[PDB]
Amino acid sequence: CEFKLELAADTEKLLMVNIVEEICRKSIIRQIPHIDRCVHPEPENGKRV
Amino acid sequence: IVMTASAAIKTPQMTLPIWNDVSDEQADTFCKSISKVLLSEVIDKVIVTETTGARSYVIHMRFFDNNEYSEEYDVSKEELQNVISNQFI
Amino acid sequence: VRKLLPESWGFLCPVHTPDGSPCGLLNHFAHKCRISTQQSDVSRIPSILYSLGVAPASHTFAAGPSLCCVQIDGKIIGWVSHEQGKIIADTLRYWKVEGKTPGLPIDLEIGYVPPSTRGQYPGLYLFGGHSRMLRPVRYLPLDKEDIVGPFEQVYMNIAVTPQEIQNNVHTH
Amino acid sequence: SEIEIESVQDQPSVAVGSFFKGFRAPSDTTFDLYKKKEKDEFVLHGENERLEYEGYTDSSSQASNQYVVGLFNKKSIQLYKAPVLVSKVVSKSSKNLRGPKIKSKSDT
Amino acid sequence: GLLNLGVKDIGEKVIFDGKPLNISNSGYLGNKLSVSVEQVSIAKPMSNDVERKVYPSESRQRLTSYRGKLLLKLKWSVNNGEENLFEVRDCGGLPVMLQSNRCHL
Amino acid sequence: HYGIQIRSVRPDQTSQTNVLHYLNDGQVTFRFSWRKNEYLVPVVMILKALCHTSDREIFDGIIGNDVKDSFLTDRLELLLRGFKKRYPHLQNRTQVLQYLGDKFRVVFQASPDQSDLEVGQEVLDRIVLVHLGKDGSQDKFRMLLFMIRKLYSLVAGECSPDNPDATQHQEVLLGGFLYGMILKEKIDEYLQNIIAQVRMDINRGMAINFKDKRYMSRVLMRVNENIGS
Amino acid sequence: SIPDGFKKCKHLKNFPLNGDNKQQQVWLIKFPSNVDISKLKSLPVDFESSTTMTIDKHDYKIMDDTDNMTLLVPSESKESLKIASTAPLQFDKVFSVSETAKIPAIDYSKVRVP
Amino acid sequence: SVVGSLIFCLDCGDLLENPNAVLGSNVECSQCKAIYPKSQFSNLKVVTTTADDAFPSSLRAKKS
Ligand SMILES: [Zn+2]
Repeated sequence: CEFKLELAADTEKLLMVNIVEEICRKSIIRQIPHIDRCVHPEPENGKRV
Repeated sequence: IVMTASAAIKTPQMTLPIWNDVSDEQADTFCKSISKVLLSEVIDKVIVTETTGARSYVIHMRFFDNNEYSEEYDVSKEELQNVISNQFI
Repeated sequence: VRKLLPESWGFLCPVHTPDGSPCGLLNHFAHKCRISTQQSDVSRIPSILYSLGVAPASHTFAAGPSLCCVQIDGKIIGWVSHEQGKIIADTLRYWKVEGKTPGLPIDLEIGYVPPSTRGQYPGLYLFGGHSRMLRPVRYLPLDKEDIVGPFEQVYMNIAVTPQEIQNNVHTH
Repeated sequence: SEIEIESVQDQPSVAVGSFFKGFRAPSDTTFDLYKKKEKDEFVLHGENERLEYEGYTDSSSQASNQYVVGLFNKKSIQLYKAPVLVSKVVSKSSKNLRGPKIKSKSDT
Repeated sequence: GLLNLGVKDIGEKVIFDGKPLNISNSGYLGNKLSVSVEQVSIAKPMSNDVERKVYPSESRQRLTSYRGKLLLKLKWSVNNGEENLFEVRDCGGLPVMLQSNRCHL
Repeated sequence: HYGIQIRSVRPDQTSQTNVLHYLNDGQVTFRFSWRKNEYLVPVVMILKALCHTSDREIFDGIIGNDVKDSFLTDRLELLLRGFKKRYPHLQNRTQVLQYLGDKFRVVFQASPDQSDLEVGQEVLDRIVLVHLGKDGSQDKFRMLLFMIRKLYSLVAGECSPDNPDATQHQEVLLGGFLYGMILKEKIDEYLQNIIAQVRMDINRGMAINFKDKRYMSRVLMRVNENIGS
Repeated sequence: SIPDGFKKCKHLKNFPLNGDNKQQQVWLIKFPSNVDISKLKSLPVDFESSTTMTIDKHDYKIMDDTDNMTLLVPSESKESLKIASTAPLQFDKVFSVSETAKIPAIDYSKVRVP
Repeated sequence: SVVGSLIFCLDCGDLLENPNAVLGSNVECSQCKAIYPKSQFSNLKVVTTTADDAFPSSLRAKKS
């Protein structure tokens, strides 16, 4: 990917490697409600779950 | 469960019984539509700068090859196009 | 902290500890571990150390894990690479149990640290003052009594009886 | 190969400047040296209108760890004894001391 | 030793007064004086009614303490130390453990 | 969560504590300890306080022959900009100390005749890295320079946490040395109680001068001498 | 101008320097004082760590170090120095001379007792 | 002199502040009238890198 910002002269050097990093791990490619990961377990006692 | 007034919990959990006919090989593919994929799952490196024009800032991301996030987490440009001018920006 | 830790090889009891509430808190010392009570009162620990191949203090300006900073106990005048680190790791161990040292005392704490694992910070560390903790051991070149503390027990190892000794994987 | 020490001497008459990486040497005022004689140490001063050269030698190990400098094409080196020197250049920043305290009232 | 060398580095402490001298008529408020401690040493224990030698087991025969006794030197200064009104004062006691330096064993 | 520390020790074995703390902004601050009172401070104002280093030698201590690392320059020039924000007229160690005379006059209980240059060096050399010794002008940069390259290298990941809970990092309080610590402390409370008897007379009044030597003997024994008690 | 350096410099000498841009350039090295600047007048021209010299202590170790300092030239007497520059003045290859105080060698014979 | 994204000097031996937070074309040392920059400031080119270290996945466990 590529995108270039611009910014005024007053505001100083910032955490340019951390201005991205903490955004990525909160940014989401598809939201799905209150749910995280699905596990396929072992079958047991006449039932696949 | 007994005392702590159980609420939003450390390990949320529920059991989903699947049908008699749905396969081993189709169920897990739709388990990857369920799995909450983050946005950071597709990046090799994030090289960022602080240049000057009047201060200039170009972010030059690097991703993976296509056939992994398309493979491992069953998602592609169908929302990676519209996460990158819509959510991350 | 209440569990025994395997960095405690030979300083306190693996076996003496009460049963119940002071479990893992109070547990006495080992057999022949000792405590230093006064410094290596020489001030020639560094006076031969620049001679032996270390650059001076304020003439080069290098720092970081790329170099191994020679910490005298308190003072520093030394940083080296590892290629002079493993030399001065145990060149001392040749001088320390050798009687041609009018400045290097028998009681002195030299622990090496290499830059492996990106773990501990790279240096060449010297100690020995008040409250320094001891244990004696047999250094195998020129087999002689020699003391170490627990800071040696990271990056220089001990054999437990001379049958498990084997090629260049023990030194004591 | 091998090469030989040609010339040893008695007095070393050189020093270094251990300022920092990249002091590009304006040479707008060439300054002097103030000797010693302990053994084999030196010290220096040097004037500008707003700037003074302040440099002495490390008493911890100066003559006890003595550099020399060599010179070759001939291709045979000669020794030349080299006292190293630490330096921290100063400038005009005096006169703060007139009124350090709260001397106006100062009954607090 | 240590605590001899402990209170060695002390400088020039002060305490001041309200008695004047004669711009800086109220600047130099009075006697610039000092106080310092140069020497302190427990030596040994004793007991009397000259001095005699006490036994350490004797001191817990008596259901008491192993009372040492402690001295303390005071070095005086005033006006960059022009008259050093010196004094030496004890501080009571200080107990010592058995087989020490400054016991009888 | 970051921090590297020193339990620096006086040569009479009564210590203090000099931690760092990693301000997530991009500065970095100290911490002291006192009576029951923590005294944090920014770092450059008692970095550039020892001897005359206002040049590249501030920067050149951080690694000189490896400038090429890019965690360095974007992170050291936000702490150095975290100080030029405060007072830009501050350039030599005469002037850099002078801030201590606003705060450190009555917190280490100084004299009112002392200017700040006598006390600011004094309030420095009581509290931070004493084991490098008094007159540590060259020898308090080069510790603290190296002491801060660790903390940047402890957030950038090329280091690892230590284990204070083990014999890796254990010492002994000998018990007799501790008993020899209190007789540095309670000696300097007996000395801090004859200077709490003179001014309780002279500000009560009718306290004649010491020059007649019995003014000492009327003040040196009215205080209770109970170090042993 | 505070201290007591007891002297002010007048006695000066010359540096051999051609200024030809094969090329006489400077050569500084590092070594201690307890050395052979009085008793061994020769030392090799070697590569990275490629010697062990012979005195009564019987070890000197030329090292290299490339991966500085302004250089001063007291040409005539009253100047007491200058700063050397062709147009700072760089340099090729510095030495740091240690002493290989070795270890007693491989022995697993007596120390490995059955 | 210049390191990283910032300019030092020769007379004063040290830096100056953000050249655009104060007057461009008009800068000197912060404490002495030693105006070494002649308004030819720098080419401000810094390039940093997040090293992909706290980006957990199931597809960075394969590269390890
Ligand atoms: Zn300037």
